[PDB]
Amino acid sequence: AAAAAAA
Amino acid sequence: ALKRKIEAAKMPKDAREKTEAELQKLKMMSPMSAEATVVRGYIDWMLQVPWNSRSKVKKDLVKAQEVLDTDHYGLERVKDRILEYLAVQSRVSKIKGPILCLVGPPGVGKTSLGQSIAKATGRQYVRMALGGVRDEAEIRGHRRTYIGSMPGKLIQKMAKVGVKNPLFLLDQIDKMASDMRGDPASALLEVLDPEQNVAFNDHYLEVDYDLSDVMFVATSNSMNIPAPLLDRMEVIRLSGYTEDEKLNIAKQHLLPKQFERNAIKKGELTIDDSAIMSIIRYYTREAGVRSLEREISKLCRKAVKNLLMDKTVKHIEINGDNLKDFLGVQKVDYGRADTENRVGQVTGLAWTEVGGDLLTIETACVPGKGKLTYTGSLGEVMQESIQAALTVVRARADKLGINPDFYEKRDIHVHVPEGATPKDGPSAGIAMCTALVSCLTGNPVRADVAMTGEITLRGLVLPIGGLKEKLLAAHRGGIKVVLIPDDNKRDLEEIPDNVIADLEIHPVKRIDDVLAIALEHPA
Amino acid sequence: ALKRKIEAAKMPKDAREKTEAELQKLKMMSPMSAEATVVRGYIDWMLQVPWNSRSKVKKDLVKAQEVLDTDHYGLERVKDRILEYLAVQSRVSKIKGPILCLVGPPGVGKTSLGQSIAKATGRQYVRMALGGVRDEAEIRGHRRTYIGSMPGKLIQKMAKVGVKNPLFLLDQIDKMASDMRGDPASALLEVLDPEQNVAFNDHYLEVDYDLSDVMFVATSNSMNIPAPLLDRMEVIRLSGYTEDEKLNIAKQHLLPKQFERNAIKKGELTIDDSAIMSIIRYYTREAGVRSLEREISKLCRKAVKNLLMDKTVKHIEINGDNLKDFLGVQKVDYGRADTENRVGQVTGLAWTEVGGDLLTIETACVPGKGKLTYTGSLGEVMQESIQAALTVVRARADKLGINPDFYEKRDIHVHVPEGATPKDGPSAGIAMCTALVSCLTGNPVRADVAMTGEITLRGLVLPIGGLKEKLLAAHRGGIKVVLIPDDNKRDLEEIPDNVIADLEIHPVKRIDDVLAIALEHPAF
Ligand SMILES: Nc1ncnc2c1ncn2[C@@H]1O[C@H](COP(=O)(O)OP(=O)(O)OP(=O)(O)O)[C@@H](O)[C@H]1O
Ligand SMILES: Nc1ncnc2c1ncn2[C@@H]1O[C@H](COP(=O)(O)OP(=O)(O)OP(=O)(O)O)[C@@H](O)[C@H]1O
Ligand SMILES: [Mg+2]
Ligand SMILES: [Mg+2]
Repeated sequence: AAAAAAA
Repeated sequence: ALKRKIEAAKMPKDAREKTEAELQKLKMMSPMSAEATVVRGYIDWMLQVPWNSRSKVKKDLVKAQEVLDTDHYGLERVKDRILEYLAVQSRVSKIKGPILCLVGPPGVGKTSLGQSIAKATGRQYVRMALGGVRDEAEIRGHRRTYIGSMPGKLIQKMAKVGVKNPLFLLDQIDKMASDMRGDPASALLEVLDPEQNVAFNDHYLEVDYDLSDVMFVATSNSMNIPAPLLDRMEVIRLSGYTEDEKLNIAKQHLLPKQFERNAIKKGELTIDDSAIMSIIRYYTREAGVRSLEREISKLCRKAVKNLLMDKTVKHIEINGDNLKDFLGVQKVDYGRADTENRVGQVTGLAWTEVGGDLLTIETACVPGKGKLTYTGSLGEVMQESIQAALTVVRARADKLGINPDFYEKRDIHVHVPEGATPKDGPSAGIAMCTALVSCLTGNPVRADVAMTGEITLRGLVLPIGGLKEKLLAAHRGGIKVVLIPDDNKRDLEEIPDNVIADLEIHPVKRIDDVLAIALEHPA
Repeated sequence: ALKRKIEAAKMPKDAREKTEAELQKLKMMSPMSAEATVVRGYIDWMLQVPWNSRSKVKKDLVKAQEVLDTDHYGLERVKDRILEYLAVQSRVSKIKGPILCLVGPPGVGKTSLGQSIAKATGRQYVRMALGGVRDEAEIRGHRRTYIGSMPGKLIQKMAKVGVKNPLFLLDQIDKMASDMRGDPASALLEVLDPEQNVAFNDHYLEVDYDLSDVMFVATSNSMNIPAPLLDRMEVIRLSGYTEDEKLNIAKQHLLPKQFERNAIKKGELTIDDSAIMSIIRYYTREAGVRSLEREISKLCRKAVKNLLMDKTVKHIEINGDNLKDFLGVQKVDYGRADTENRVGQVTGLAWTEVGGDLLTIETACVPGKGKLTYTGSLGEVMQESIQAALTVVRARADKLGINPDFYEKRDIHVHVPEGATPKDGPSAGIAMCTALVSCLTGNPVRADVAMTGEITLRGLVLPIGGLKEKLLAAHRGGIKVVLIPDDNKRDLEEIPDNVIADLEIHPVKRIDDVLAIALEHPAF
């Protein structure tokens, strides 16, 4: 599980 | 596998070091992982973008003018600009590439002119529409942190076209959004900067990319562009078309392609100059040619169904009398001169972006208490112009033979009879003065005289703008003698020859020259 | 491995501690795992940041003055700023990096100047374009929890340059996208803060990084920078160019550049100073010099096509008389003095951002019933200036020879001739008072006198703004005597010697001096 920043 | 693509598509120094450092970073990753996908996305986005591929720009000027005259008619200044680009490019291996802003009314052919330029120079053609575009990330993109990120649409189109010498056509650069929420017009301030295109740093591909050879041609309808952007572009003003060159565009370009779009053979339909000039005079009222080719296309499809539904008449001949049989009732009517010399009315020359038009100005001076009413949807500069004109008449009323207490005894009503149309500008001011003098003396203004110019309280005539369409409007209207200001004589250098030959043009310097010429009796 | 690189990079204390702690945390993980890519990429960013590598800043002031005068002309105050920096830098090392903001109209040489300083100080040039930037992560990055995390374009450009003494040029501070969804202009409040840059905390690096010796030069067109950010910057206002400055810029820097970009040989084209000055007077109406090099580039380019398509001539001289044959018809024009002394007409001085210009101020005083009318698209402060002028005339109606009942017996029209252009300002109040003292007395106003000033009801003349472009507008016309306010004498030290030697500049205190000088027959 890895976080990922979306716009 | 990838490093032969990096060495194959050979880069400059910083792009190669960044891309090889990126691959060396990829070598210590698992293949099916998210950071591996971000790195592979940055790598193949760095591989799709052209770094050295160009196009052989043409060198023959005569064949280039043959292509430019093949696609469009007129437009001599932009064709001069393209041939001069091809001359300097014929001498120099690599120059900066022009940044052009074509500004004009709709339908004058500045979007198709770009594809004409890209065909006539050998450069590849890329179009990007900026109409209503509000997101600045269409130009620069987003960082590769974000999911589904990618470069700006400029870099995407450069990567699509494959060369570093395209022609970008920036459509509707003035209809871009500009507020706090979105401003791509200040994002274009880097990519249209004529000195800093050698390092265009966008947000996805954070290397510097060279855009100092892309030809930028922007199309807009108005000067409503921010002043930093206007200063970075070379403005070419495409004015409206006259009657003769609408006739030549129709004969040489619009009729053969609308014959080609409708399968009309050479011996089925014939349209002469009477029908074309009748469409120009009585149906269009435009500055472009787009409703003109809509009327021509209407004639062609009505000719097609009249050749299918009848099938015993096999040649349709359209001319000046049977347009109403096809097109119907005349939509518009141009202004015409008057036939008798009448007290109180003059004919100024008005100019809008549709073109020039005659401007009837009338005055009634009934006995009253000095009331000053001004009707006709006037502006505020126009009403200040009538006040200045009335002050010139009032300070000169002893010489003119006018009872000097008319400001107490008589009520003056200046009216411009179009009514619903708003009208503003000082260019009618001389005309206003002439009308007032007529309506204070019973000395009628001769109807073959038009005039234009700004008035001052000293009595002098100041320069005005846009003589060409005003003189074309006076020539269309049947005027035989106009009155322009003195310091607009230079603009007479760019008037066509039949207009100069027909119009008796008198430059004036002050007001009693105008009252000497434009009135029937001596003042 | 990495410890010879971490040891080889002589870091400060806490960056070395966190870097080595991430190293011994890195040497206990599986190298093909994702945490090894996070920590490995973090160390690979920590090694690229220039923690102590510097660039040797120059020391000779004469040679640096020759570089700044080599690349640009005339911008004296910014060159003084750079020489003061190289002097104080020449005395001691590790100074605080100067934070500057260049404020001017387009084309005055703000962005192109920021590379010349990078050659004059010996620094390394680096440029960030802040026009339309809305994302704060371009300045402060993201944390390394996310997938592709990068430390922002500041640390990326420091790592790309490789020294801790660069010259960041920040283009268009005033064009940054300020919104509730995106405001990076307030993220710069830590970036350029003259006593907090020694600990700039980045969201990716997490360690305080020193930005105190980075030289920050920013460029903007206005003052619409947010006041928390505008206060941190030493603001230099690059004013517009004059005609002699555009002449010398056009002939020392623009003609060799546009000959070189068009490959003009030696005896192939000759544009003299009269054609350049005719471009300045008659074709261009800007404050910068970018449309000027458009017209120069059009002259060189048309020369190239004419020589390539004629093949008989091999030299084109454009001497200002045949400039019409190349550029087309004369676009604009400037105002000139009148040649005859007239009654209800004075010469006002106006100023705009492209330069100065002459105003004509016309009055007509007809026998009427006291109606006052003012035309010419005037603002409200100018109308109040006419009303103040009328109050000065009505207060002094006896000792000027005016019949004191003219407020009921005379209608007064005040008109400024270009009615299409809007005009507003307190200045030209003594001009309108002079044009009202005339045409009530029949005294003609002498045509070789321009004037400017703000009037009070006591008769005083108050200071105005921008004497330089107004005295250049009066010198460009046929004006010989200029009446300035008294307290604007402090501006006359920044006027060239041509304008001072040619114009007869009178400073005035009260309106009796103005009426004494600027009337053919003495008023009193
Ligand atoms: N001089 C000309 N010769 C031939 N065709 C022309 C000419 N001027 C305009 N046209 C025609 O007019 C049509 C409209 O032109 P175009 O759409 O290229 O620009 P535009 O309408 O001015 O752009 P916009 O719609 O943004 O104002 C084109 O199909 C073109 O063929
Ligand atoms: N004083 C000067 N001497 C020589 N050249 C100049 C001078 N001022 C401006 N220029 C020229 O103007 C061109 C562009 O200038 P620059 O881009 O620096 O303007 P700017 O002030 O940044 O405009 P903007 O603020 O609109 O971006 C440069 O190529 C430069 O050669
Ligand atoms: Mg279009
Ligand atoms: Mg700039």
